[PDB]
Amino acid sequence: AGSRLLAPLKKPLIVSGVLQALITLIELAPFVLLVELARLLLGGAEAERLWTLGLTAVSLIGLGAVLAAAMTLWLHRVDARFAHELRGRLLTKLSRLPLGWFTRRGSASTKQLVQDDTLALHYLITHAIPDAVAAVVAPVAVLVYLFVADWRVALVLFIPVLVYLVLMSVMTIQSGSKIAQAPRWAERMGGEAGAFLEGQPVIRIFGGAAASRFRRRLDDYIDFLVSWQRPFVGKKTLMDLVTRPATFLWIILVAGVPLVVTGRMDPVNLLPFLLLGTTFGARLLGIGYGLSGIQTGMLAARRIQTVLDEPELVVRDRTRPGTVELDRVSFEYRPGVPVIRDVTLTLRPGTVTALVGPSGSGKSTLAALVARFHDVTQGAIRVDGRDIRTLTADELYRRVGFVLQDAQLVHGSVAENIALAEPDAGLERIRTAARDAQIHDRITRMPDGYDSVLGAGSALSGGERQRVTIARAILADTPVLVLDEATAFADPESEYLVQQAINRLTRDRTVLVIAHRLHTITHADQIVVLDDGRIVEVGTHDELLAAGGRYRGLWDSGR
Amino acid sequence: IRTLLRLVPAEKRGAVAGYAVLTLLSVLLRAVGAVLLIPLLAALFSDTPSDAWLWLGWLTAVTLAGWVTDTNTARLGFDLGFAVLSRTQHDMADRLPNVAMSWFTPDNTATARQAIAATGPELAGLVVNLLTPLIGAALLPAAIGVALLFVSVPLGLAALAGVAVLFGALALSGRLSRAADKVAGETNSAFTERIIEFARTQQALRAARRVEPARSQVGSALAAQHGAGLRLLTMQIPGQVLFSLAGQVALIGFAGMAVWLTVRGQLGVPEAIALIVVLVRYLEPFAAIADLAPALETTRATLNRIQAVLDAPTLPAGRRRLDRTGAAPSIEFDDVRFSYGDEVVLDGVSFTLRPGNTTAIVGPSGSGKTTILSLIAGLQQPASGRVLLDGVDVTTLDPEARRAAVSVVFQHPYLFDGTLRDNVLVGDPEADPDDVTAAMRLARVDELLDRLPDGDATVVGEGGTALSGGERQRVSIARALLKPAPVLLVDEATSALDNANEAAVVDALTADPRPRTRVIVAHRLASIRHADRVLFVEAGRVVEDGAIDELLAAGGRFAQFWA
Ligand SMILES: [Mg+2]
Ligand SMILES: [Mg+2]
Ligand SMILES: [Zn+2]
Repeated sequence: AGSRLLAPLKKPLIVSGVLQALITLIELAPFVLLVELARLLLGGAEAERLWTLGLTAVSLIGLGAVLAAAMTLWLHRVDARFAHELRGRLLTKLSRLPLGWFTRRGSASTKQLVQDDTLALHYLITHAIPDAVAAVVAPVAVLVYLFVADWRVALVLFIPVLVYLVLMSVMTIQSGSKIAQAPRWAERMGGEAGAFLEGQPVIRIFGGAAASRFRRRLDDYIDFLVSWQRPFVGKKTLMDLVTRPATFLWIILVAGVPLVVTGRMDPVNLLPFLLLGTTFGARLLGIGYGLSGIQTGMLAARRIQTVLDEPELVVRDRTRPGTVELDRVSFEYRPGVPVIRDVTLTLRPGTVTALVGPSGSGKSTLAALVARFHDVTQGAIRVDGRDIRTLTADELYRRVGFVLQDAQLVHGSVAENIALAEPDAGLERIRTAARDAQIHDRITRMPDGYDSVLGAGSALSGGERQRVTIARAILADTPVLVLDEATAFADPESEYLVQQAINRLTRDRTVLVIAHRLHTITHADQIVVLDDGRIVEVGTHDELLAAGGRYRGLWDSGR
Repeated sequence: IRTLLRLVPAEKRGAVAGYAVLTLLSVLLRAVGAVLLIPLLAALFSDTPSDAWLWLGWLTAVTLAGWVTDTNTARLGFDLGFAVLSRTQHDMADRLPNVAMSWFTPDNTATARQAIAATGPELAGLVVNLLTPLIGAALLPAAIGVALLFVSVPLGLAALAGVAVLFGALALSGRLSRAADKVAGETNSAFTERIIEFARTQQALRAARRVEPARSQVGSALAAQHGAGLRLLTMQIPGQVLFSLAGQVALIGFAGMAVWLTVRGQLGVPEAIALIVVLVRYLEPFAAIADLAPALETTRATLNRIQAVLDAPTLPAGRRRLDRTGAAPSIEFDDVRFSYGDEVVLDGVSFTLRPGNTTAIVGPSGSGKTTILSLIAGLQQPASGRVLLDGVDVTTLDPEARRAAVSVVFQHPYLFDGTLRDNVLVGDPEADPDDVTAAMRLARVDELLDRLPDGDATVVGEGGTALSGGERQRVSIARALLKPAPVLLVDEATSALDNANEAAVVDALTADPRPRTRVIVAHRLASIRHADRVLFVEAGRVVEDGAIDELLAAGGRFAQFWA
């Protein structure tokens, strides 16, 4: 799963392995020269030899630092470039997934996936292979050297190594489950935090801070972190003590001093252990702290590739104008939970189709299926005779504009929000679209004018931001329009004026109107009553009233 | 380190003092253990190696003391890190509902989000992961230098002069990468907010065709974030080079003086060999500081965000309470004025609403009638004037009694991710099942239960996105009617309901048994049948008021409004 994602970094990661092997051998070479320098320095060698060894040792230290710095610079750039490409792939993937994926997952979990999962790959793909190769090469090279020097004092170095390995294994075993539970806990707390900040007026009125679910789950998450981190940090510092250079220096002397005091060793031969033996502990600590990073990186790779393996809205090769044509459409958000049932409905150019009915019947889903935010479970939807599943997002949305139930405004200027469908539209087109939607006057009252930003906290009134979205759809100016409960939050005077503007623009266009204000849709050429996900009756306003059906019931209740 | 001490709880300052004492003691023991080698090799290489047992016996004691204090320092560092984590997060959680509503700008909303999102393990283990190794690395070569003054005074001077360049490099490394790190943090935060917008506004972006990265706002945020990230990597190279050169300069100073003393004969030959090991122990912190310095910059940015949230201006309050045990209070605006930013929303609105009667508010769009309901509920507060509940100003009311006295049906009915019954129980979690069933019945939510497959356990999405607009609206109505508050503000509670459900909910709003002052905002004349009074809020002014039939006969703005 992870390897299929990280395959493009095959050659950087292999090159990182070999370069670290050479670099960590180069980093160990100075202390080999210093041992040679110390031995000749006790032997009273000529000053030329001492200066040559000393100067070379300092130069090789500089070379090692330069090469290590150049490596981590290059390897971090490679990781940064891969993450940008991977995030670009995820954004392109999410641009064509079914829209139920977002609804059941949430925006918080999407935030973890795009940004924090790709960031969790860091230690795996830039630090893991160097740290592992260093901990394999340098301790082996040092211990081989010291076993050549003296086996008695080289054997005691297995004591801190064995204790470190035991601590490393039990640490990873103990924290393995928690590292797997961690990403979902972060998703949950991300969800709670987003709801806490977005749903602030509900928190202020209903229960305040203490009664909020966020504080309950915040305590639960911190309790999880404490249980995860206390034994983990406890083991993590015991390893730090075991592999510290001071620990190696002490245990070397404990094993060496009783020998040297006796006639069993020459103190000249303790020099390698003091100089080489203390240095390879810090490199063991690398993977000692990095196993958790590798575990997190592998799990993040699995989540990322799982989403990149997710099924998406394909664009088939199967391959009147202005017509929309639903042909025995059926749809279910959850399998076994139908919401549309055998609906047949043809929208023709130069007509207005009013899709009314009880709340929760399925009207907004049927508008969504015309948008192809989801795929029908049965039947087909055809635009200009071309099935929407054979149309790319470009071709499909060239032909059908939308005003959605929720007035979702993106963070940006008002001209950007109106020009969302066509950012390169001239300002004069934007002002005419706003005048039609009866929102240009309010925009001129704003401080900055059209450039004023509509982020949350600098928002507009409910009816006003709805009129902005109506202005957006008018600017798109598609052959087909779908007015999913426009004028819901508008007053009767604004509602009448925007409807007049819409009825002026869309005389040679296909219009689908979803309205609970039944008095606004009496002019429709066809009034479709959608109840329980199935069309219960069809006709004009006068015909439906005379029929005494469901529409008569809704009409009478409206008085 | 000043920002951390500001965030420390006053309870935990005693542990911070103890932690600081042990951290210094640990560093002294590390340096003394390193410098005890110099006597040790002097004795071991002499003609009487039995003298080395003294220094080995002392080195062992310093080493064990190093182990014990370092485990204790880790323990105290862990407790300090989580204690700060729990207390700051609880302070932010309690403060944010009290922060002024105007504070939540898109930038401030982002900052509050990342501050809460910092609850993860990176901040919890901040003390053990960052402060403890930093203080160890920064103070170790100084402690080695002070220890080496005993072995040789000018040798200790050379060691401490190396520490001067160490702190010099540490100071300059921060300034070199400060601007790039700030830009990188800003672009990352923008990328986070655009991802959230991308996942939330997905339908509108898809229809508007701004969803592809080449065309989307999030794609531009990703490109800018990548560019800023590479700049940060490039601008960290001066810091890495500076620490490396500082390490080499300290190596030259320490080694040069050691060789000078060795050649001059004032310092022994085996001791000069021991100084190689002490020099390596002396130069290890020069690399550790380089590794830790970038984490400091990120931590400073994180704690700036946490303190910024804790610096937010809480809404004014008091300790006044209503005398009534939830009996209906009168509501009146005493010449209220209110303005978002610089635009006047309300200009001297004045009215008095009777205790038990229902009042309707109507008028053109953008008039300011949700603002009137928000002011009555205390979500906002007037710029000037005073809003009274039963003769008591709301600004002086106890925040507990202030929110307990009002229940609201919001214009946009947000719902929390969870079951349907959880969202209804938010109104009053201690309510009886009999009361909950009555509340859901009144809001026509029983129709949802007998039509949805899971019933009241139907999981709602983020917001109310897994429910129809009318369905989440009825759930909000059920939530509000459940609460026993004596003031019920109905802000377009039937905007997204069909005529049948709209009629049923409208009857239920008046059929609710307990007495309340009911303020209803509506754009449907059939939704204000039961109102005893009307207020035509236009352009921030109550242009007229009276009864429905009275205003209709008068032929004023009301008759034209419902033509
Ligand atoms: Mg809908
Ligand atoms: Mg409103
Ligand atoms: Zn890194």
